[PDB]
Amino acid sequence: FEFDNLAPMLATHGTVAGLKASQWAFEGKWDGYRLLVEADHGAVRLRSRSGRDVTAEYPQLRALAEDLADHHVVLDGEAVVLDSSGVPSFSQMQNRGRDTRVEFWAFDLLYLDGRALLGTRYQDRRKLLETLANATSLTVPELLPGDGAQAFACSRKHGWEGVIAKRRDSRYQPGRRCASWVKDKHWNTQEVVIGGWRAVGSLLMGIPGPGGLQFAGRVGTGLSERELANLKEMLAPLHTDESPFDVPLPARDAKGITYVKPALVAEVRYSEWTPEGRLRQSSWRGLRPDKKPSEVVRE
Ligand SMILES: [Cl-]
Ligand SMILES: [Cl-]
Ligand SMILES: [Mg+2]
Ligand SMILES: [Zn+2]
Ligand SMILES: [Zn+2]
Repeated sequence: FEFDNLAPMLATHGTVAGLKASQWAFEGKWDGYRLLVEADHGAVRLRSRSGRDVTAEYPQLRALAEDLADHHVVLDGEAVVLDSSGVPSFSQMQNRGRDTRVEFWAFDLLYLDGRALLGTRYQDRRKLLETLANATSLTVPELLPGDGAQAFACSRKHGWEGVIAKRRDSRYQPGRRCASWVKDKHWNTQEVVIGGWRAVGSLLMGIPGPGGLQFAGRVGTGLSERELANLKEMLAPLHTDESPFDVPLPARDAKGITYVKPALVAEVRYSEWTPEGRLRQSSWRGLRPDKKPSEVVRE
């Protein structure tokens, strides 16, 4: 066990709805600096996610190590600066001053009082982490209740960005992006090509593929009836005689359609993908004129 050999375990981008609590623990996903912390009987050493020794950058985490002075521990967690709603924030961290309060939100325990825990399964490491949290002033955010969807909704209600789901049977793999950690944000972003519009109520999105655009759904949230009229104006120069989609559109979506040349990229916000390659809960984030349809890719 060499603390200066350790690098953070990493999460796989994915979906948590459908995951079962009996197999997965659900943690809130926050923005901040990932930190490995050694608190050795009062002394503190800190490593950034890239392995730099950042001990001197956080003098205030000395108090943490003193509070944990009965123990020698290695902790994984997130250094965080909260906004006024109490939610960790990236720009608050970026704009940090000498006096701004930085909290350390712990979410793994890698070593405890002589015992190394990399080979120990999450369920068990987590139980020990809680014990520390209950006996000292270490901040250990709580797990989210329920199965995937419920946990996701809880996270949302906290104002949090998303969930990291971790397999209860899983070991800690330093430096590795692992399928046993899945990270999922409430809101995501995707570039799309506009293939048409529909009665104006909405726009038709697609992803370039073999034989044309793969249909991605429709978008007309994030905008009003005035803005819709504008898009109709802007897009007229681009009417076409070929459908840009690889395959006939579904009937609902085909009713009252005007195809345009697949020339324009938009950015859209959305929740998740559907099994048939559609984007749920789309909202408009604007055309992106300098972007190329040919480099639009499912991100
Ligand atoms: Cl990650
Ligand atoms: Cl942007
Ligand atoms: Mg060494
Ligand atoms: Zn984030
Ligand atoms: Zn963007």
